[PDB]
Amino acid sequence: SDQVPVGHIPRSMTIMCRGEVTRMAQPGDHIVVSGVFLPLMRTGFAQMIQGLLSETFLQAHRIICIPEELEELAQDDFYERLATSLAPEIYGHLDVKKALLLLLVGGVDKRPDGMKIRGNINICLMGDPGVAKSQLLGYISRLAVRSQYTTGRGSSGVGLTAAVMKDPLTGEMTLEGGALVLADQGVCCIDEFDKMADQDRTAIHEVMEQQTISIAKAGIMTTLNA
Amino acid sequence: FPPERVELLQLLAKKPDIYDRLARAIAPSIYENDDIKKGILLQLFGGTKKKHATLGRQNFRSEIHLLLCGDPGTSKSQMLQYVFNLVPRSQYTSGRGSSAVGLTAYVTKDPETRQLVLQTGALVLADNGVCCIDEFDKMNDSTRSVLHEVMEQQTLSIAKAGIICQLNARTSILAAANPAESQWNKRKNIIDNVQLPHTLLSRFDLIFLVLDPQDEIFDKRLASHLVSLYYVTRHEEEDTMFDMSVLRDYIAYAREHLSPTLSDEAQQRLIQAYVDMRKVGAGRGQISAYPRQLESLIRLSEAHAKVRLSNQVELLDVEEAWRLHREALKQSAT
Amino acid sequence: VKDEVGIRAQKLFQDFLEEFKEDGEIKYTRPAASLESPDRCTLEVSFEDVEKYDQNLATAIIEEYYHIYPFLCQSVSNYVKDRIGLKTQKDCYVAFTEVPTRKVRDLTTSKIGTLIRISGQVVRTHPVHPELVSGVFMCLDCQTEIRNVEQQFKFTNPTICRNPVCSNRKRFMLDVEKSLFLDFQKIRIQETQAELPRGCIPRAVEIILRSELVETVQAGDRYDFTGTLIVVPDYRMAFLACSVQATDLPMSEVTAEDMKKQMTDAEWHKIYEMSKDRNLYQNLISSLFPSIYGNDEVKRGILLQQFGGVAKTTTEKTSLRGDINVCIVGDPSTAKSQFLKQVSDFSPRAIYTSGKASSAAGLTAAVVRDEESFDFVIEAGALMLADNGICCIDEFDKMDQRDQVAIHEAMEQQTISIARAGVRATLNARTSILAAANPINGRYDRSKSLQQNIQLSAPIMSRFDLFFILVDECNEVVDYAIARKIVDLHSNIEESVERAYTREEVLRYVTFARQFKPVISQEAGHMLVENYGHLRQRDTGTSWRITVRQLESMIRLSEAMAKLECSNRVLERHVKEAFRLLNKSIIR
DNA sequence: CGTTTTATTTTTTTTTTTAAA
Ligand SMILES: Nc1ncnc2c1ncn2[C@@H]1O[C@H](COP(=O)(O)OP(=O)(O)OP(=O)(O)O)[C@@H](O)[C@H]1O
Ligand SMILES: Nc1ncnc2c1ncn2[C@@H]1O[C@H](COP(=O)(O)OP(=O)(O)OP(=O)(O)O)[C@@H](O)[C@H]1O
Ligand SMILES: Nc1ncnc2c1ncn2[C@@H]1O[C@H](COP(=O)(O)OP(=O)(O)OP(=O)(O)O)[C@@H](O)[C@H]1O
Repeated sequence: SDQVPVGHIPRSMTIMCRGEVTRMAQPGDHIVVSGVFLPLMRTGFAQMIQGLLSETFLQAHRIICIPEELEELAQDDFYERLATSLAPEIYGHLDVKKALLLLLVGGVDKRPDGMKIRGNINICLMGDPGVAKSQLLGYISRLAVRSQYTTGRGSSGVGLTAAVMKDPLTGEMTLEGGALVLADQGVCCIDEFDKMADQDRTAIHEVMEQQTISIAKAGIMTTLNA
Repeated sequence: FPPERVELLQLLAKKPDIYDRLARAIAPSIYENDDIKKGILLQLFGGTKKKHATLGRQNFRSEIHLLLCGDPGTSKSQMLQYVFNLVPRSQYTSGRGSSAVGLTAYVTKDPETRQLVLQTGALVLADNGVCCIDEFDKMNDSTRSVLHEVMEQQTLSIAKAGIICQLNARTSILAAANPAESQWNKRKNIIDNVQLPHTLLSRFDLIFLVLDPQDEIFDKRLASHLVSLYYVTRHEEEDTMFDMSVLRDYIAYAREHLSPTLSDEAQQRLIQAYVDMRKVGAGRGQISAYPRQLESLIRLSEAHAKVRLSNQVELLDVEEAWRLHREALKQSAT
Repeated sequence: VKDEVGIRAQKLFQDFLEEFKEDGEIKYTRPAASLESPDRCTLEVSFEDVEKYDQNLATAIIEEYYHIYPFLCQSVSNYVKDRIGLKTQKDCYVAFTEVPTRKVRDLTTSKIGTLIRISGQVVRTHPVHPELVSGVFMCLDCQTEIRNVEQQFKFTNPTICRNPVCSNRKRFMLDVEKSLFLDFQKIRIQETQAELPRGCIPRAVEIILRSELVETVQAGDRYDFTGTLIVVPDYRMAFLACSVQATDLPMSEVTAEDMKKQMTDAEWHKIYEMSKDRNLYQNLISSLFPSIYGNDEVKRGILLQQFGGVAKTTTEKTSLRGDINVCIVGDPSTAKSQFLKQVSDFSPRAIYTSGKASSAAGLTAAVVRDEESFDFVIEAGALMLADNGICCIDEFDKMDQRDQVAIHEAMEQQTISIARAGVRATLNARTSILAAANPINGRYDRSKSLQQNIQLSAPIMSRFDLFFILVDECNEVVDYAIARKIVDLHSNIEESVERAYTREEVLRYVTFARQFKPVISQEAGHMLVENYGHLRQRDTGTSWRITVRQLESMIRLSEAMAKLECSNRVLERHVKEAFRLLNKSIIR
C-alpha cells in the first residue's frame, strides 16, 4: 500500500507453504518471501479449463519479516535518555512522553483469588493545539511493535471488535475481529474518541475490564481475550 | 455420596455462624461491604420450592433473582467473574456488544436445503446456571423489555412462521444496573433516580445499593490489606478457616432427605404486617410494596428451616427480610 | 425359512381372530364386512389379543414387525378368502392397537420392528402425492406380464429376462393400468407437550400414512402411533406407523340416557337441576375459580365467550356473526395472567401463548423457493388451527404496526390471503381473541381520556366492544382476604373454597346450550329501543365514541345468555342485567 | 479388439443494518 500508483487498487496472491515452514507468519505481518512463481495445472472439466488457464501460485522457503546487546547495554546505564532519543521531533512536553514510556515500560500484574488484574495503562487525551498527536501516534505505531491505528469514524463498534458478514456464496460468517480485537500485547490508538459516538463508548468500555469481549451474536458468550 | 463424615454436617448447621462464616469464605480477600456477604447469605443452602403436588394448579415456581446496581466501578463483575470462574455454567454479558435476540440459532446460511432450523438458543443454555450481565441500562427499549415475563415464568413462546412450541428454562440473574447518571443525585429519593416507574423501579424485594463511605475511613483498609497481595507472598489460615473443600460438599447434601414445610407460625407476621408493607403506599415519590415480592418472601422462607434444624417454619426468618428490605425501603424519608 | 416362525405367528394370528374373540362373538368381521367398497384393506386389531390367546408371544411378534408384517398382510388376505366371495385382489393395511405401552430419547438402531405408542402435534405438513408403486415390464424381447413386487425402493424399469437370456439394460413400457397401487402423504411432527424435557426442544421427526388414516388430522391432538421405525435407503433415519387413537356418545357427568342424538346431551335429568336454578350462575361465579380472587364481573362474564354466539339463519348478501372482540388490562402484580394460563387447562383451543414473540408471519406461512415438495407450499400457519376454537394471547403491547392487518379482518372479513410470491385464497376465522397490552407506569390516571391513558391506534377501540379492566387501589383490608385464603393455598387440606360444580359437568353442559337457537320476536326486544335510549341518556353525560357495533353487544350478550339458559325464545330479563354492567361501560 | 466422457439463476424473511429536517 505504499507503492500502488494514483490509479491502482491493491490485489493479493496465494501462499502455499508445506512441510516444516508451517505456522511461520501471522496475519498483518509485513513480510518478505523468497520462493518460486509456479503455474497451477487446474485439471478437471474439459471446457472450463482447456483454455490453458494458468491460475498461478507460489512455493515457499521462508518467512522473513522486516542478550546480544548486553555488552553495550553495559555501556549505558541511564533512565531519562529514552525521552531524549524517543521522538526527537518536538522540543519539550517531555511529561506526556514519559507518561507514554511508562506504558511502554509495563510490569505490574498479579493473579490473586484466581482472578487476574489489568496490568495495562490507558491514557486519555483532550486538546487541539498543533500537538501532533498524529506525530506521536505514527511514531509509537512504528516503533511499538504490534501496533494499530483507528480514527474517529473509520471503525464503528463492530469493526474494531469482531463483527459479522453476509454472503450466499462462501458459506456461513464468523467474527473476523478488528483492530481492537487484534492489538493484544500492545496498543490500539483511537484518535478523537470524543467524536465517534456516545454509544460507541459501550463496547470499548467492555474492554476496560481487560481480555473480555462478550458476544451473544454467533450463538456464544465468547471472550476473544481483549 | 459419602456417609463417612456425617459429624460436621450437623456441626455446621447448629453453629449460628452460618450468617457470616461461609460468607467470609466466598470473597477470599475482600470485605467489600460485608453486609453483602450477608447478602451472600441469600443464596445457597439450596433453595426449596413450594411445588404444588396437592392441587396441581398454577405452577408456582420458587425463582430467585437480584441485581447489584451501579454508579461506582465496584465489584459488579469481579463477583460475577468469581462465580463464573467457579460455577461451570459460565457466561458474561452486557449491553451493546450483543443482541437481545440471541435465542435464535441463526440460519444466515446453513448446511441444509433451507429447512430453516433454529437449533439451540444461547443465553438460555444456562440451565439453572448463570449468565452474568453488566451495564444494564445500556440497551434500547426492545432489549431488556422483551424479558418482562421470563424472570418469573420461564416460558419462551416460539410463535413465528417456523416451527412452534412453548419451551421451558429457568435460572438465576444478576447484573450491574445503572441510572442515566454516574452518581446518584442527592436530595432526591431513589424512585426519581433510575428512569423506571414506582412499579418497575420499586419492583423487587430490594435491588441493593452500592455507595462510597464519604470519608477516608473505609478507604485505606483494603488498600492496606491487599496493597501487598503481590507483596504478601503468603496466605493466613485463620479461625475463619479457608475451607479447601470441606465446605463444597455439605451444600451438596443440603437438599436431599429433609424438606422444608410451612405450618402456621412464621407466616402471620407479614400476613399482619402487610399493613406495614403497603400502607406506606399512600404517597408519590415514596414507595410501598406490590404483590409479587410477598411471593419473594415466601420463597425466602424455605432456606433457613432445615439448617438450624427445624424443617417446619421458624419465625425469625422474616426478620432477615426486614434486615434486608428496610435497609433501603424505609429509607424513604422525604 | 426362518420367518416361518412369524408365519406360525401368523398362524397364531389367524387362530384367535377367526375363532371366538370377545363378547361371545367376533371382533374383526365388521371391519372385514365394511372393507368391500374400494377393497378398503384397513383393519384394526388389538395387541392385547397377542396377550389374551397368544399368551404373551408378542415377543414372538413385536420384533420382526417390518420383517413379517408383509406376512401378517398375507394373513389378512387369507382370512378374507376363507368366507368372502374373493379373488386375490385383496391388498394390505393392518393397524394394530390395544398396547398398554408408551420416548424419543428411547430410540436407537435397536428399535427397529416394534409397535411402541407416541403422540405429537400438527405442523409443517405435506399433501397427497401418490405413488404408482406396482407395475409391469420386461427386457428387450417378449415376456410382457409381471405381477411382481416392484415396490421396494430398489426398483428399476429395465430387467434382465424371464423365459430366455435377453438384454440387461433394455426395457419395455407396460401395464401400469389394470393392477393395484397405493397412496400416501408426508409431514413433520414435533415432540408432545405431555412430555417436555429441560434444555432440549420438541425436535422434529417425519412420517407417512395410509389412505384411511390420511387427511383425518387437525391442530394439536393426543393420538397413539405405532412404533415401526424404518431406515432410509438413501443413510438417515425415519419412522412409520399404522394406527391412531386421537359428541354423540356422552361426555363426563352421565350415564346413558336419550336425546336428539344417542347421548349428545342426554343427561338432562342431572343437568336440569343445574340448568334452570338461576343461582347456579353463582356456581359459575364461585365454583370455577375457587383458588383465585379478583373482581367478580369477569368471573360472571367470560362464560359466553367460551360458549357459542349467534349463528342465525339470514342473508347471503352479508354474514351475521356470533363471537366478540375482547380485552383485559390493569397493571401487573394484580394476578392478571393466571386466568389465561388456566384456560389452556379449562377449555379447548385455549392456546395460551405469548404475543411478544410472534411476527406478522406468525399467522400463516411465508415462503418456499426450492422443490421442498412442489416449490410453493405457503399454506402453513398459526391461527386457523382453531378448530372451533379461540386464540387468546399475552403481550399485545410492544407489538408491531402490522398485526392489525389481521385484526382488521376480525369480525367482518375473517379471510386469509397473502401478498407474497405465491397465491391468494381465503379461509374462515372461527376465532375470537384477547387483548394483552399494559400501561407505562400502570395507573390510568383519572384526569385524561381512557383512550389517551394508553393512546393506541385508530380503529382498535371501535372493534373491541368490552374491555373489562381491573385497576389498582390501596385499601389493605381488600388485601387481607387474599393471604387469609392462601392460609389454605399450601396447607394441603381443602385449601380453597368448597366447590359446587365440577369441571367436567361444567364442560359437558357447555354443549347442551349450543343446539337450541332461540327465536326473538321479543316485545322487550322491541323495547330495547327504550333500553338503548336511556343508555344514551347516560352516554349524554361524561362527554367515548359509540355506535351500533356496540349494539351488536347489546344483542348478542342477552340473546346468547338466553342460550346460556339452554333455551330458545329469548327472555327480556337477560337484557337488564346485560344493561347493568354495560351501563358501566360508558362510565368505565 | 472397439467407440464414448462434462455447466442453474433470482427472490424471500431474518437478523443486519442504516436515513432526514
Ligand atoms: N513543538 C512541536 N514539535 C513537533 N512538531 C510540531 C511542534 N509544533 C508544531 N508541530 C507540527 O505542527 C503540526 C500540527 O498539526 P497536528 O498534526 O499537530 O494536528 P494535531 O495537533 O494532532 O490536531 P488535533 O490535536 O486537533 O488532533 C504537527 O504535525 C507537528 O508536526
Ligand atoms: N471494597 C472493595 N474491594 C475490592 N475491590 C473493590 C472495592 N471497591 C471497588 N473495588 C474495585 O472496583 C472495581 C469496579 O469496577 P468494575 O469493572 O466491576 O466496574 P462496574 O461495576 O462494571 O462499574 P459500573 O457498574 O459503574 O459500570 C472492581 O474491579 C473492584 O476490583
Ligand atoms: N384476587 C386474587 N386472586 C388470586 N391471586 C391474586 C389476587 N390478587 C393478587 N394475587 C396475586 O398477586 C400476584 C401478581 O403477580 P403476577 O404473577 O400475577 O404478575 P402477572 O399478573 O402475571 O403480570 P402480567 O399479567 O403483566 O404478566 C399473582 O401471582 C397473584 O397470585
